[PDB]
Amino acid sequence: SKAFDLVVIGAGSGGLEAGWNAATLYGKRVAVVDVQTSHGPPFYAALGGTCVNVGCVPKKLMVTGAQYMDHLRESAGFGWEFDGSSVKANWKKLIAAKNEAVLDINKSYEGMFNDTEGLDFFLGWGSLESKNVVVVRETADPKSAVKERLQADHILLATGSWPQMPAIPGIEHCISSNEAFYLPEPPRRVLTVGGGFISVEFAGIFNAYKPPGGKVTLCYRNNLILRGFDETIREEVTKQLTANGIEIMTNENPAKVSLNTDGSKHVTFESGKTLDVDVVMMAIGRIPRTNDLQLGNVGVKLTPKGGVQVDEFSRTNVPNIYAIGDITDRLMLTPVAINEGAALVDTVFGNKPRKTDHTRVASAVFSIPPIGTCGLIEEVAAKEFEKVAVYMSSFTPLMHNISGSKYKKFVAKIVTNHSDGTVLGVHLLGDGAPEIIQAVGVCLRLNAKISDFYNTIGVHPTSAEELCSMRTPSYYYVKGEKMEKLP
Amino acid sequence: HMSKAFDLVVIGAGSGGLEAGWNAATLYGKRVAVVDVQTSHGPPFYAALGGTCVNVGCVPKKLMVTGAQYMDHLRESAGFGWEFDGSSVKANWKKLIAAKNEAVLDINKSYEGMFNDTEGLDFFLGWGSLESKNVVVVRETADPKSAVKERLQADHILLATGSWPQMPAIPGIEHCISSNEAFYLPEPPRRVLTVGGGFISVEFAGIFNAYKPPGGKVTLCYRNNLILRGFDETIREEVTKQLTANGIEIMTNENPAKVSLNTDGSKHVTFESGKTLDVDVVMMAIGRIPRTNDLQLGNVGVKLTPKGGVQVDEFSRTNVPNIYAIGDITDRLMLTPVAINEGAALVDTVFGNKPRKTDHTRVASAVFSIPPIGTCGLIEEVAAKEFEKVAVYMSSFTPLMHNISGSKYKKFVAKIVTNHSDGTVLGVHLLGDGAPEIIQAVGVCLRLNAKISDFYNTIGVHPTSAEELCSMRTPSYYYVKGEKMEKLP
Ligand SMILES: Cc1cc2nc3c(=O)[nH]c(=O)nc-3n(C[C@H](O)[C@H](O)[C@H](O)COP(=O)(O)OP(=O)(O)OC[C@H]3O[C@@H](n4cnc5c(N)ncnc54)[C@H](O)[C@@H]3O)c2cc1C
Ligand SMILES: Cc1cc2nc3c(=O)[nH]c(=O)nc-3n(C[C@H](O)[C@H](O)[C@H](O)COP(=O)(O)OP(=O)(O)OC[C@H]3O[C@@H](n4cnc5c(N)ncnc54)[C@H](O)[C@@H]3O)c2cc1C
Ligand SMILES: [Br-]
Ligand SMILES: [Br-]
Ligand SMILES: [Br-]
Ligand code: NA
Repeated sequence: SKAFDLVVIGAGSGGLEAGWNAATLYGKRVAVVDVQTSHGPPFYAALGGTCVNVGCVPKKLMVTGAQYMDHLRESAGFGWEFDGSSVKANWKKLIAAKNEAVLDINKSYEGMFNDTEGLDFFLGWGSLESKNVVVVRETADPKSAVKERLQADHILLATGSWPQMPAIPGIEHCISSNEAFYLPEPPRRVLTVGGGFISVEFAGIFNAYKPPGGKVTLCYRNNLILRGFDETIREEVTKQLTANGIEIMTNENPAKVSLNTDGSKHVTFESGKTLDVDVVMMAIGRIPRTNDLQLGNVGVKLTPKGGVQVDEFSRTNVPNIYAIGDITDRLMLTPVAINEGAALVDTVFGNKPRKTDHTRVASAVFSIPPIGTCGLIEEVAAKEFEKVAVYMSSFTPLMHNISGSKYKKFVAKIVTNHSDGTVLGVHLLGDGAPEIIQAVGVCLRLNAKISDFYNTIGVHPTSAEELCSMRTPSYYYVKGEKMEKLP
Repeated sequence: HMSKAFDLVVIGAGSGGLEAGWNAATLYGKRVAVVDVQTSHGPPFYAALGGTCVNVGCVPKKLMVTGAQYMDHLRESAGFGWEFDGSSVKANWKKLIAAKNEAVLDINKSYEGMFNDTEGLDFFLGWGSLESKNVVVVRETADPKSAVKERLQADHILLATGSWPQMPAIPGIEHCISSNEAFYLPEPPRRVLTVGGGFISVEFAGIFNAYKPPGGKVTLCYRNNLILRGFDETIREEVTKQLTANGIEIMTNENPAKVSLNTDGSKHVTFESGKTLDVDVVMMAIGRIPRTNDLQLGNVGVKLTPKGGVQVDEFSRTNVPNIYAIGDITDRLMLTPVAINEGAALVDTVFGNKPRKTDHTRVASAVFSIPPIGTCGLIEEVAAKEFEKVAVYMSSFTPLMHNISGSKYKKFVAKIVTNHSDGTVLGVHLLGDGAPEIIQAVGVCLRLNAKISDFYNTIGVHPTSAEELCSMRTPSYYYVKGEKMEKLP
């Protein structure tokens, strides 16, 4: 039995930021619990969190790998010649390189714990025994053997989220992104289920690494993928994914999955349509990971949606117990979880309360081609402001007229409060969009106006300079209604 | 045949001249004439309708750098599992140039159509010069004795003829080319010396290095100790290493003294040190000078600076009331978006009743080296001369993807330079893939007087290189009244 200022359940993005800051900045005594010291089966996430182990870090590596299918083809337009029939994509090599990079990060976090005063790692499953006692056990079963009892002045819940699996017959024959990271072979035919960024990103990954004769299908239960993103970009990325060979089935939803005699999967949709694939990857959502924590022992209140309820300072209803990151079911992004954890520790252990700003958070989708975005989409702005202007620029860049990928239109949109020119949102589709958007996130914190963008001198030639060339709105929303001219 | 009269006559249909001309005609209803020497790209005069950027500048060079980047992509693809017959790879320079030529010519034709279509915006082909305060003469050649094609009466005259490569007066200079000729080489050189330490030499070194035939070698020489003067010194040193790591030989403290032809027709370069180098092409890229000689400025008394540019005030006005100058002819910042900004500001002031001067500070710009540079604002040694206390925030590391690609020499560098007395960001300097795209919105930030805390409070986009700009809270080191030191005293 051991005594700590702060015990963190979950060695993830937010949990490690909070623990390291509490220990090194404020000299506190910190314990951090996670169920696994390195990535992969059986529990997938591990020391470092979901992003490090089965998330942003490995998927970005795999999307980078998938982009070479485009680079090799497009090199031809610039004079590069080689034997195209000799090209093959070695998925096993990709997975091995990704595994080595992730494991290196796991080991680095191990040394961090070993090297840092007041920062201790405990392996196992943490749950709430009492208001000031975290118990660590051998498995997720609350009856498994106690390994540690950690008394804590402060408890931080930071267990992240988990893939949501729909309650359909045969759901057990589907995988999630967790298993996709470790497939022994690239699937020849795969269905990715869902319209969100994980489904879209993995569609592009599988599309590049598929063996000859392969086919990637993405299905989504409503009419247009990537809800919550700019509508122009949702339509365009649909078009550009299709142009690269991915089939988009909208208004379709699996009703059941069954096993074929050859090991493949027979999917039946609610519409009656059927599809045989080697892999069905469910990517319909991620839900807060709250079940193993025994929040009923202490009475931590959940929201109707299942997140741990928190105030703006990450405090639960139970004094001394806090929650940050995906478990609060708000913005499920690693930099947000990090920011929340740092704000929390500054509030609790320093003399300055700090709350995370969840507006104007820049983010990206590493689709091929990718999305970068920060701030409000125009239909959300139109409900908040009487007068909204949308500035739009959309064209295929010169290099893709030469590369032969003429379908790769770059889209740049700026959404303003037309009453005073304030930029409310910026939405980008095309090569470089995640890099372009970062400093736009800084601009939105300086209450940048559209005229601040267009009076800035461009860097030429770039895609980004499009953001500084838009003077005249393409159209407007007045009292919520879209119109080409002001009334 | 009668002369034609205009509110504004623009000499030079380039980046700045076309912005001014189009804006005056379409925004303010003025009658505009624009003069250029050629309607499409290439020899004999290289620049043409559209300007130096369009024809023999930013636009073609970026396409060629993009082509050159595939040498890296093809090799780096193997770390991610891509397999193909490496022995079959060839870089076909003739296809690259043919593709570039067709793209540039498409732009030429579209500008041709703009003039045909637009009321009050007329194009005249030939060589423009100043005869008097209100008459521009258009002649068949740069020779002021050549035949007169038109006389253009002008209430206002805009000088926007750009710049031209400078060639040193060494024996055998006739055996050398400039970037103009580089854009049209029939074959890629097996061995090439690029002379100069500035961005054009560095960028062409990268292009030639990727398209060189078997057994080729690219050498860049520079007469001083470190290439890319004016850029961040950490980045100057790193780009030197990364060019070297991709097989480019960088000769610093070396300068050609003479060039002669070997008996096989290759170029024998003797440096001032007595070193010798045999190459197939010597490309001089030691500077560009403003194109003033052919304008006959003596006819009206337009003053030049000691340097040679047309002297202008902050509003682009020469010492002659109704004669203005913008762009490279003013021999200042030679960048296409600065020329465009100056043109638009001038026209808003003269014809729009909305006076405006171009801000020449905090201009974002790029070098399309491999890998590239993006920068905006002051380098730290300049800031330390002006500010009592300067802080430097610095992140440098090989990104994870290049530990898998095999190009471990590709360190990404991000530096923020601040006035530490109040946190204001004075400059941001980037080296690495995507740096020119990242830096653009940084330029908007500096125009808004962003402080380091504005960057640090912004939540990162992960995983990106750009997010390093939003993760730096503690200075790596300082300058205190000019003196570099890890810690404040
Ligand atoms: C495929 C995929 C791709 C993503 N890509 C991106 C991206 O590009 N950018 C981005 O910003 N975000 C991305 N995300 C989201 C990002 O991964 C999460 O937002 C982030 O990891 C959440 O941080 P956190 O601190 O809430 O928890 P996590 O980082 O998930 O860490 C929670 C930890 O808790 C441990 N744990 C759980 N229960 C217990 C328990 N009872 N006891 C002990 N330990 C426990 C888990 O093992 C895990 O290590 C991606 C997610 C996925 C699934
Ligand atoms: C190799 C190279 C690469 C470059 N890359 C970049 C880059 O990536 N980014 C960037 O921002 N800048 C770049 N530049 C610089 C950019 O090209 C110039 O800054 C910009 O074009 C200058 O614009 P301007 O309006 O001053 O003149 P220009 O665009 O040069 O136009 C001047 C025009 O005047 C014409 N002309 C000259 N004399 C006469 C006359 N007597 N009568 C009639 N017409 C005449 C010329 O034919 C020419 O078309 C590059 C330059 C070079 C050489
Ligand atoms: Br929808
Ligand atoms: Br060739
Ligand atoms: Br700060
Ligand atoms: Na769905």
